[PDB]
Amino acid sequence: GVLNQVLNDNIRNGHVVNQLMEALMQLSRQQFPTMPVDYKRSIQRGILLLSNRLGQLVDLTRLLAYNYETLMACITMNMQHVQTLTTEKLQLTSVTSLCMLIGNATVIPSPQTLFHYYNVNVNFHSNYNERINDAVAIITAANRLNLY
Amino acid sequence: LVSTEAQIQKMSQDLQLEALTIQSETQFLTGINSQAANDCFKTLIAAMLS
Amino acid sequence: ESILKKLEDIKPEQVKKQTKLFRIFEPRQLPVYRANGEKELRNRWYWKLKRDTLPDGDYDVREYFLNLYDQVLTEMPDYLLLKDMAVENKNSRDAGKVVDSETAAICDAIFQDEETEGVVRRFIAEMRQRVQADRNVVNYPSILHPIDHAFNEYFLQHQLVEPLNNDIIFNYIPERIRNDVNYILNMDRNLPSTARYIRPNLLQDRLNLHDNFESLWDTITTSNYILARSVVPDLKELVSTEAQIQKMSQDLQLEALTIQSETQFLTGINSQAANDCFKTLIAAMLSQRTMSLDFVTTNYMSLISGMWLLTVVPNDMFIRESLVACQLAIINTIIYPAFGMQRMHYRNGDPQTPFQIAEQQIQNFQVANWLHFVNNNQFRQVVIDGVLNQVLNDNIRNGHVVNQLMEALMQLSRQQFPTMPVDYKRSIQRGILLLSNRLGQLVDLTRLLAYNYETLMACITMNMQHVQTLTTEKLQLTSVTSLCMLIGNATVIPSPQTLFHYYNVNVNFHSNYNERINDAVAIITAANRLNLYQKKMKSIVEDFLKRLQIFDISRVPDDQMYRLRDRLRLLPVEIRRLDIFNLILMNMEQIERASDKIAQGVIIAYRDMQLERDEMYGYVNIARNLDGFQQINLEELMRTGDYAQITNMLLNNQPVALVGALPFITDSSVISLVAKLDATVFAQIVKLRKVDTLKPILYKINSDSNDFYLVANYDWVPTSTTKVYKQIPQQFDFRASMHMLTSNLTFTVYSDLLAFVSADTVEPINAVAFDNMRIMNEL
Amino acid sequence: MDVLYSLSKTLKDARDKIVEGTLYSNVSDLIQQFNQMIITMNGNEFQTGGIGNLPIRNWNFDFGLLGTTLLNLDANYVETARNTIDYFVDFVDNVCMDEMVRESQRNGIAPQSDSLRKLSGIKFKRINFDNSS
Repeated sequence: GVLNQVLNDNIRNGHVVNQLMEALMQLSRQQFPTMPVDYKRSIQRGILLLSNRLGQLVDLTRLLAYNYETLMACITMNMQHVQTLTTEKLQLTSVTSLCMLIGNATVIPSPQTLFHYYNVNVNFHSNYNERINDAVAIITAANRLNLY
Repeated sequence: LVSTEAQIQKMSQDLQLEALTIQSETQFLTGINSQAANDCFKTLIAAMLS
Repeated sequence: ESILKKLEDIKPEQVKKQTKLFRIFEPRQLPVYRANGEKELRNRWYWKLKRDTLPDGDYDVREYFLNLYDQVLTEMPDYLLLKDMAVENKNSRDAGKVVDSETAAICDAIFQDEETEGVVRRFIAEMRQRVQADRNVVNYPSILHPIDHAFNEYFLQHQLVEPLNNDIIFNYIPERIRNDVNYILNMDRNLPSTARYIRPNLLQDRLNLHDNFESLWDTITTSNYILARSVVPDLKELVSTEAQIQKMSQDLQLEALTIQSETQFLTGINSQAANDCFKTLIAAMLSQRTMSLDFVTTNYMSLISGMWLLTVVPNDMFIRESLVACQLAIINTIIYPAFGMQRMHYRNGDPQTPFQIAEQQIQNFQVANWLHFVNNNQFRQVVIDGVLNQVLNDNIRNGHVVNQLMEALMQLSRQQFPTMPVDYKRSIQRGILLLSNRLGQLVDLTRLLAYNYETLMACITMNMQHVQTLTTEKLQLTSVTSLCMLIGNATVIPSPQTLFHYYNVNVNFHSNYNERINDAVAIITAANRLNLYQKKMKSIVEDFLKRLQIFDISRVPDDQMYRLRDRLRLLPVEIRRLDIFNLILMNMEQIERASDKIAQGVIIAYRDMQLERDEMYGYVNIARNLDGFQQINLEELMRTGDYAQITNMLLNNQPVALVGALPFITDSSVISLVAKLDATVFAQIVKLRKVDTLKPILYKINSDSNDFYLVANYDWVPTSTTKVYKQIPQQFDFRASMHMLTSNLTFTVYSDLLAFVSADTVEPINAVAFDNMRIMNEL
Repeated sequence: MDVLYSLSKTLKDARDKIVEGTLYSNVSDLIQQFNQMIITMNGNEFQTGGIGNLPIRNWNFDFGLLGTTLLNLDANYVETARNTIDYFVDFVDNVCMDEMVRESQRNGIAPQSDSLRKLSGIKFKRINFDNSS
């Protein structure tokens, strides 16, 4: 009964990273016709820096997807996708840090962490509904009592 | 996580930034650390969840 | 330099010698019991693990067997002489010898024991060694467990030593050094037929580190470059720098009151720079390290020297940007102004080099032909004597390209320079004159460079891979000018001792590389076949890189190490290591079942089952097999942590067999068996949901039990509801355990074959090149 | 068939374009294709069979590459290229003859000679170039 925003199965198993690797491996073999050769070498070597971490990136994608699914199991209100007024600013340097520094240590939410997250979500949802009920009851009583 | 010093040295050696004429030589590898990686992980999963 | 110290400190290979027979088992005396449990007066000898230290848990057992594989690989010798292990057998009729001293101890213990049969004593009296001196063979009696015999026999029959003689020592020298007429080799010893040696493992790079391991390849190429620099000979009898500067000044007609480009022509002309240029060129070509060109565009002499350098050295040896800059300076300073062409507007990142565009655009045949040669001058990839090598063009080797370059330069000198002031043409002509006054010296220098390059290339054992490196070696064009201006007529070629040292260092590095590859591959393959899924293999690759001795593992990220792991995982295991692991895989189940610290499992049945009769236990609740019982894998249960099935089975009294390396309590009390304590040790599983604490009871009921009268006085066969999945020890049959180990009676093993070769050189004045002419021919 | 045609086409182009005095830029791509053919065929042993009165012929390829050093092709370059081209043309003609004299009722479109069957392997696909006939 809860709406959920779920990922493509290729993200969940991390297989699509291979395709990414494939693509950027091709970019490492490209000529860059008119590009100066030293800058071209630097770009291709950065592309290879990301490419050679294929296993680490597959592991990272699987870990991220698993953590997302496990924590999303604890969400009780519909996950409505709306473009918000303000955003969370994500530095691409932090993305580079995550890509280049992730190892092979699996970290999953603790069962107590999952229970606490679910409890907080349930408490917020229940309070939301109860306060809606209180507001609606008082408004309806005021209208039916002719409190203009 | 992978040692920040080792990965930073690897990236510097591969990119050869000092040999280029990039106006931002130091800024290239700034922000590459374990704290940034943890922040990225948290930000991505939290943004997708919320 | 520390890099040179690290690369030259690598010893060939630590030779392993066996001092005692590898043993996992030993005989041990145990009291035996009758079918009714009464102790017999006679004891019995049984095979028991020498070091019974097997752990709890199947995964831990597989880890133990990986560690045992490492131990066996450590103990496996390169060669073995059994007379070293031979000791006196005091009970031998002929006063013979046996191997090892452990066998002698077993023989003494068996012979002195009063319970030993007389036939066994007769057999011990017949145990002696047989020497066949004609065949250089000796056989020794040894007492070994079948697994121990298998391991020791494999060691004996798979030694690494081969016969050594003068022909082998001579052929150890590279074929090209022997074919060279400039070196005379000699020996003063006849190696005996009993001489031995161990071949280096010169397999080519199985990891292809030249492909996609750019940092590791940069380190390897830097080490090779430093070693090549160390071995490149020093130029002798160079033209005096002062006299050459005086002559250049006279030729240039320097004027005090005028600012002239020709002054800069004298910049950086000294013998140190010439020697540095010679070393840099030869070492960079040998190690295939990319070079970087450093020059000042205002020095036109640097540009002419660069013309010579680009003529002789293939242009892929230089980083593209530096080569492009040098070529553009040459085109826009010498060629186009000479021919009156508009200055080339060359774009950074152009697919074509400046010389290619100039070749398309220049109408003069000599200049255009030299440009075409420089454009298309490449190395040739040739496998010589089994090693990939980068071979120079034969015209470079004989020095005719110098003549082609001089034709181009003379054509340039004859041009009018229509759009330039006459003094500009004068400066270009003066630089060309400086270069062309030493035409014969330049031919000699080109031939000397090529000869030294190929002679030192004959000493390389690993494939010369032409791939641009991460970092470059800086080559100052003023040093090239110094080499061109100061080279004399003295021929310098690598010393035979220098060649042998270079070849030995290369062989040592190659052999260490291959041996460490073999070790890492064996460990990785064994771990995969032993199903060690919790083992992170970064440590193995880290040790591999550390033992290569030229990388700083602190600078190597984990991703690169795991890529190395993936590449190593695809390589086949070395034959000896693979067969040793096959033996261990075949016999690990038996070795584990021989342990007294762990049991293979526990059957929880809920019916009375009679205790088994075994002479070394009396009555014992042992299960030989798990037949007719549902099996719960304890390793899977511990990994997943889901105890629903085991909890339901234990609560419902459903017969089951918990399978996995388990510790057990040995209980000799008959009253404990009657009280059924063995069935009371499984409720903690339900209570705590843990099985690492499980410790089933193993009853050992015999006359040594305090309450054994109950067995004796009631014609009662003990029964239990729980059984311990365990094996009984194998009896020690002395006659069956005797094996004649055969080895060579004696031989001597030699390490450095080239120590037996004394080599000298012909007079350098008469040293010839591949074309049979002298390397240097100027007066 | 495509590989055999490409061999013949490369040989014809070499005969027509590798001539004394010609600019190397007139043959650069042709020389590259010819050297690719040399590399691909080197180390391979071929046999053209003895069906009918055709002699059994064995072919070994151990040729060096054609040079890339001359601005204009001279007589020596043309002579070396002629030697290599003559051997290759003899091989190709013998292969064509061995294929022409064979037929099959089951798969008549597929190669019948063993040489052409070997040339249909993937390792020879590199030889394949312009198919304009």
